[PDB]
Amino acid sequence: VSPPPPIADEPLTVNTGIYLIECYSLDDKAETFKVNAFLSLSWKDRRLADPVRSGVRVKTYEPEAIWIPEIRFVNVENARDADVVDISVSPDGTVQYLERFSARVLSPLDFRRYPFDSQTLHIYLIVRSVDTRNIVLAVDLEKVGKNDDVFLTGWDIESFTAVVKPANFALEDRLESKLDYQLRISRQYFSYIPNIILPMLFILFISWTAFWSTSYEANVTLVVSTLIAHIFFNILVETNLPKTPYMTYTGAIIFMIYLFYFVAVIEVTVQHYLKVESQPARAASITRASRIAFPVVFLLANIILAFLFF
Amino acid sequence: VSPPPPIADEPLTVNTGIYLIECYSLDDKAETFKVNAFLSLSWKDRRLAFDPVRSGVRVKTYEPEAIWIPEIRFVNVENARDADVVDISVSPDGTVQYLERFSARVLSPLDFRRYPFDSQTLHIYLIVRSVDTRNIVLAVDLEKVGKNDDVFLTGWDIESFTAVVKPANFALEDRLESKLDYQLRISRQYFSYIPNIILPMLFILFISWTAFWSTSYEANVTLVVSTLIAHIFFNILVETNLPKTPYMTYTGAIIFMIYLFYFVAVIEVTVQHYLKVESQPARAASITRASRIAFPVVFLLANIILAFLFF
Amino acid sequence: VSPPPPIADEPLTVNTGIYLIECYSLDDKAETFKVNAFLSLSWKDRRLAFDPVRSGVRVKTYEPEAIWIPEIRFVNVENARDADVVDISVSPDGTVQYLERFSARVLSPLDFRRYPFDSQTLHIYLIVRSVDTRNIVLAVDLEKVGKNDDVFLTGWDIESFTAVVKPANFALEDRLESKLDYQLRISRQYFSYIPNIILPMLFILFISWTAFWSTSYEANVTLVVSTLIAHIFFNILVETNLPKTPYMTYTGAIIFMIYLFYFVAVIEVTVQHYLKVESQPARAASITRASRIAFPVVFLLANIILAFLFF
Amino acid sequence: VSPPPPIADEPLTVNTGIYLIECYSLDDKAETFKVNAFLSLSWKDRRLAFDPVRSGVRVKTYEPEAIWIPEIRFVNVENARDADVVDISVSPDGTVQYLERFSARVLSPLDFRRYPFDSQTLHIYLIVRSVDTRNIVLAVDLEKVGKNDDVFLTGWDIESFTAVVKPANFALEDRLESKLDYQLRISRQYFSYIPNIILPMLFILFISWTAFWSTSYEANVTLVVSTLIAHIFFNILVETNLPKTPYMTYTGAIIFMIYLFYFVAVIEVTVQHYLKVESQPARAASITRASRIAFPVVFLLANIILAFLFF
Amino acid sequence: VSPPPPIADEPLTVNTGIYLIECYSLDDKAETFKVNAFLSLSWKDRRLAFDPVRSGVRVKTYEPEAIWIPEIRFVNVENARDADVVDISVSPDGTVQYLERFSARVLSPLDFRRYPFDSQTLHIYLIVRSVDTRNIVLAVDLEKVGKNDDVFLTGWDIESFTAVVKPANFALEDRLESKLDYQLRISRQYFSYIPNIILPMLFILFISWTAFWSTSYEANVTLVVSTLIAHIFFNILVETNLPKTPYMTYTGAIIFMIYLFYFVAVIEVTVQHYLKVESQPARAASITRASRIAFPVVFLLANIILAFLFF
Ligand SMILES: [Cl-]
Ligand SMILES: [Cl-]
Ligand SMILES: [Cl-]
Ligand SMILES: [Cl-]
Ligand SMILES: [Cl-]
Ligand SMILES: [Cs+]
Ligand SMILES: [Cs+]
Ligand SMILES: [Cs+]
Ligand SMILES: [Cs+]
Ligand SMILES: [Cs+]
Ligand SMILES: [Cs+]
Ligand SMILES: [Cs+]
Ligand SMILES: [Cs+]
Ligand SMILES: [Cs+]
Ligand SMILES: [Cs+]
Ligand SMILES: [Cs+]
Ligand SMILES: [Cs+]
Ligand SMILES: [Cs+]
Ligand SMILES: [Cs+]
Ligand SMILES: [Cs+]
Ligand SMILES: [Cs+]
Ligand SMILES: [Cs+]
Ligand SMILES: [Cs+]
Ligand SMILES: [Cs+]
Ligand SMILES: [Cs+]
Ligand SMILES: [Cs+]
Ligand SMILES: [Cs+]
Ligand SMILES: [Cs+]
Ligand SMILES: [Cs+]
Ligand SMILES: [Cs+]
Ligand SMILES: [Cs+]
Ligand SMILES: [Cs+]
Repeated sequence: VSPPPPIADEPLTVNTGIYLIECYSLDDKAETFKVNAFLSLSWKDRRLADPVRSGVRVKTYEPEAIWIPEIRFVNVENARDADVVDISVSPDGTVQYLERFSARVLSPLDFRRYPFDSQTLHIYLIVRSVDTRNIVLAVDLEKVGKNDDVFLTGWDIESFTAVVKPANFALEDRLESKLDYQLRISRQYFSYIPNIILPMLFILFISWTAFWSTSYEANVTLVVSTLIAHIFFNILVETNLPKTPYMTYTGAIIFMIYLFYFVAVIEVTVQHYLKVESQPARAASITRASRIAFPVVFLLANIILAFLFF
Repeated sequence: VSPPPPIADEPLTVNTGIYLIECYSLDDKAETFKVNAFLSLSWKDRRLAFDPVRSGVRVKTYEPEAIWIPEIRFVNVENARDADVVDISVSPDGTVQYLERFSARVLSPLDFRRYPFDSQTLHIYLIVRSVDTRNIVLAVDLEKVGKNDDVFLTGWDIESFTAVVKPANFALEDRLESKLDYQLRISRQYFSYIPNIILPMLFILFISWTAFWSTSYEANVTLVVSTLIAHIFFNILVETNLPKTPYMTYTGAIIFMIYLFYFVAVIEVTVQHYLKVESQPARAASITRASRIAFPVVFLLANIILAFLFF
Repeated sequence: VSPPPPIADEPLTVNTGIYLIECYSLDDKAETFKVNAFLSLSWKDRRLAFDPVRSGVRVKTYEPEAIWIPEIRFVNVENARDADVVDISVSPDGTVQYLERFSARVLSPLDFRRYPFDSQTLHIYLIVRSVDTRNIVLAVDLEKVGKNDDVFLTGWDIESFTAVVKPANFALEDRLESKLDYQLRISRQYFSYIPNIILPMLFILFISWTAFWSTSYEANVTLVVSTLIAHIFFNILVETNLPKTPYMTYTGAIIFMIYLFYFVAVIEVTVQHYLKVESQPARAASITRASRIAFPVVFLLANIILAFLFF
Repeated sequence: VSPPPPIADEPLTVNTGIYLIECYSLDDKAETFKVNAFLSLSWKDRRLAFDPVRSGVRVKTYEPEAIWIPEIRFVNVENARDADVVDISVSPDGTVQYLERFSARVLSPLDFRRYPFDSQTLHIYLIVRSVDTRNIVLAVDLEKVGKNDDVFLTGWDIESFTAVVKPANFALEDRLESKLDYQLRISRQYFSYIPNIILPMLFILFISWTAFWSTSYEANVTLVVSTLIAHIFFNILVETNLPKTPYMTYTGAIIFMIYLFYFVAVIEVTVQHYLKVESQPARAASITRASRIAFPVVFLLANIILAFLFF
Repeated sequence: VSPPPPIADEPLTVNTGIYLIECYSLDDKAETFKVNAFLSLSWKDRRLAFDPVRSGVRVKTYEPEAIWIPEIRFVNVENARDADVVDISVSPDGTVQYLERFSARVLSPLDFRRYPFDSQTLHIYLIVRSVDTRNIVLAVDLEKVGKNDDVFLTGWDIESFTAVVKPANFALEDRLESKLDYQLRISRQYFSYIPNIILPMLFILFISWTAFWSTSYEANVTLVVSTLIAHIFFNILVETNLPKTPYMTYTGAIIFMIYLFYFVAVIEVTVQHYLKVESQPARAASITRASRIAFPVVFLLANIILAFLFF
């Protein structure tokens, strides 16, 4: 088989569509997601073109019987697992191809606002031109969509749209036609509140009870113990995320909280030192100031951080 | 090969059945389960009809390639099913009986609201897309729906395996699609959660309450802080066995509430020490004595409220 | 190809054998094990009879596609076996001798009641479904059932590999099925559990009992709470190596019971401090002295009771 | 099919090119990375030559099976590459232009000496074996070597993708082999190691040094021992992200050295308490005051020495 | 195709060779390693002989399907090898030279007795099953046994790759089997275990011994209990990198013994406090002073005894 010949000099237009059946396994660390979808293709092959004499409105072909464009995905781990569903030819020779495929897609994620982040996942469709003729891709919006039951655990699916204009470019001395299918998602931040955020705030506030205690030994226990629990939360959080060349919102708060523990240790030390030196009136002034300063600076620093990130 | 032609304008009815051989790997975090089953298909193909007398046979056995077979797929699968055709049998009137053994990884959402005292309805959705030649509709042959008695899903009790007899017929890309819903009802075996997570978590909490019979601030700080850290370990342990949910689970609610009890116990321990240092131990004693009753009482009532909201 | 025809009315007997080459990956949590073995099959197909004089050869070698081969499957597998045909030898009378080497991941439930001092009977179920033309039945050729001497299952001792000679013949989806049960008896190597989990867990418990020779409440709180936390770590460690069971395991029972000992030790430490503060140390001393004997004695008797209930 | 015959006695030159589409999964522990790329091949096959005029075609397309194609392999791969032929074009003189898209898991050793401030040269080795008919040699077509601008390797910066133009020709199993070295230069994005591991580890160390402004032995023991345990947690965390090396890494050196600082701080805390108990606090005060300067000073100088030895 | 016929009554000798290209993924817990290698085979097939002067061709290249090839398998593999035929060459006398490149996951038991100062002999067992026509025997062509210089197994030193030249010929299921043993000798790179596990574990133990220069019971309890917990973390860390063994490993022995030292140190700290409370500090002082010498001395001698028993 060979490509359909051009009537004039026009490129062959392959109309495309992707209909999402299943979305699963959005892996934050790997920056991948798995997809199960319908891929629809349409092009004119005049060699395949009478409905009156044939009495048949449509002809069904097997993939091997006809010429089919070599369509690939750019951002996949391995080539897609595809099963042809149907091939239908209209009297004028317009071919309608439908396959169901599954693929693991590589799509970078922006963790800057984590866990209050949104992402635009991409599925890039591509075709390489043949020596005989140039192949160009188009979007049939009537064949772009997603099943209502499509659920991505821990995310809300906003939209699935295609950028209608392909990116046509040369690659290894041939033309290449690339389409961008976009899946907009937003993270379900709910669970982060009772599981990570609030527990982390509770332990921090517990360290601040040391500002109402003169017992150095109890203070050391309060600040050091809670710091260790903060380290456990820091480790827990970093296990759910990849290493980023930037600060994430959570990372910033987690990092800042270390400074609060560090300054609380200095305060607890200074307080004890003065007490030992028979200067408790002064220690009392530092401790009383700390009772206001620590929560106030904590609130303002968080307002500043939320402002820089959102 | 082409589909059986319609005598009038009727849709072709494909009778289906699923017989479960194996159920394994119910992954809570992934919301998947693996299945090994028999898939049975039956439809009328008049072009295959024969006379028993003339042929000298009452049944005809074909190879899948020799005859037309409907393109049946599963909606909620990761990848297409691994299937091996077992038998194809044709009766004199052209009634085809197809049997395949398949294995598949199924995506089926789980409701964790009552975890670990939860029940689930797992779904296996069978689907067929119509052809230009004709419309294909699915039906359930109840005589061919079932499960082996030895089918066990580790950590779960299997209640029933039934099919919703009426298919969901709908248009998808200007073609009729016919969808059947096979339902596997399961209930979680909550037993092990009691000695492994629930009771240990209650023991450490009750141990933090011994601080209400102690005037030693340093010992109290050690009791409340140490047990809080152990509670954090249980919280982490629990969340590793579960996916992130946009709602509160029953266990999650109790785990979260217990933090409030630790937080208030720290305030009490602090207030008690502060008053002692201020030479007002009589007040401190009143707060501590009240706490001995208040903490277990509020804990019990809060748990009755939570169990009520969840069950 | 179609099945061999019956001389009279008898079912077709397919003689089977499994020879284990490798055993690996016994996964306790998954209740699976991987197997690499020879599967031997033998049946008479008179349509393959030949004259050694005419054909030159005394035994014919065939390709699987060239002749009729029974559709033999495993019941308790995750996916269909990975099989490679080693030989298909046909003798003059038409007796087929089929040999394949296969690898498969087998689902076989495990009884954890006596863990880590448990023994198991793993099963490999061979099955054949009957056809319309004729009924197929399985048999065991004991001469072709065995295992390589080098077969080792990491962390287990292999006792025996035998087959239940009588197949289980039954109806399934309006056809006959013939099922054979191959049994691999194994016993767990409990050795490593002693220095890694059991003894460390006993040492920390005995360390908490040193609080019965101390009047220091703050040190006692540190002794009992610290060791309890270490016990939680061991509890977590143990539960990671096991699936969730609707019953108590031997280890689980001991681990759970040890929490009660920590809980009562905290009460004792609290009661002792309370009396000391109330200026009644003579009483506190009587409780502490009694605890020095009571704790180890009750621990020993409770363990004798548990070992008795479990073994 | 057989190799193109030599006009004289020359070896057959196969021109190669690799164009990277995707780079992912650089696994430090495994010392592997996954690659998705275009592999281009070019050679002259006189037997396929044609006249453009009498043919009416300027180029001729063939299926891989129709013509002779060199058996090109990768040396440093886990399994053979997953390849799909994209195009095979033949020009009038019989110059074949082959293009495939492949994916492979590549084994490439990493030097962790300067971790996490390290750079690496990943290798993709292309190989061809000679035939008895003729010697097959590889060449680099620089015009066909490159990478997509969107190529991102999570946690790394990609510097360059170049090929060593001169192949390494050598004998292997009595046939000559022609090997090309494609090099991907990368540098680690060390950013995240600063707020996640480096700074937290420094904070806990500095917190242990507050024991030099405390006379309370019990508080000092708590400060030094608690922070040491947190340092152990960071040590464990770091070693989980790395393979076992027969050398010291930069991070490993700092982590190891910090243990010595904790060990000496414990000795100081012990010596201080011992003297205090012996009624010699003046002395203990001299040791403690010296320690306040000595510990940070020795820490700074030791780090300058280490950075010097490693960079 | 059928096997080459015997000139007299001789078995067919298949000469073998394995050339290692890649060694990776030595998994201690699984007792497996992955291999990528060349497998070379050579046998005489007279039915393929040709005249060198008449033919003009010195060697004839065949496709695997065109000629008879012996069914060579690996005994100790998880699944069948992934193999790609590289070349098939026939010399005038009919000597066949076969070459394939394969990849396989090999099961090979490991002896952990001296871990992490252990050495291993990994095995790759090559096997052939005889045919009815004739017996097939394996031989080693030492000229075709080897390994690439760049072959690196992360965390190990590769010593040698040799083959036991004499095959193990035996009957299995009424046919002869010919087995060859290819041995890869490796020694563990113990370096990293010193700064990561050994030294940190010794530091915490020595820190527990500072309690012998302290009269503070509460500080002593904190020193001994805290370091014991850190020792538990190292015990857990070590056991995660190892499978469960029915014997003691060298590291396991030291780790286990260190628990006894912690246990006795707790007894000493308890006895010391008890005597102090009983107003007998002169005695407590004698026990504490003795402990300062006894603990390090008994530790050193016990380690000399253990090293002696293990090495
Ligand atoms: Cl693709
Ligand atoms: Cl499917
Ligand atoms: Cl099977
Ligand atoms: Cl390759
Ligand atoms: Cl093999
Ligand atoms: Cs085609
Ligand atoms: Cs594929
Ligand atoms: Cs496919
Ligand atoms: Cs829809
Ligand atoms: Cs068909
Ligand atoms: Cs499949
Ligand atoms: Cs299949
Ligand atoms: Cs039924
Ligand atoms: Cs049943
Ligand atoms: Cs239609
Ligand atoms: Cs303490
Ligand atoms: Cs067959
Ligand atoms: Cs299979
Ligand atoms: Cs196979
Ligand atoms: Cs036997
Ligand atoms: Cs045997
Ligand atoms: Cs070819
Ligand atoms: Cs491949
Ligand atoms: Cs392929
Ligand atoms: Cs380039
Ligand atoms: Cs580019
Ligand atoms: Cs040669
Ligand atoms: Cs062959
Ligand atoms: Cs294979
Ligand atoms: Cs292969
Ligand atoms: Cs030789
Ligand atoms: Cs070599």
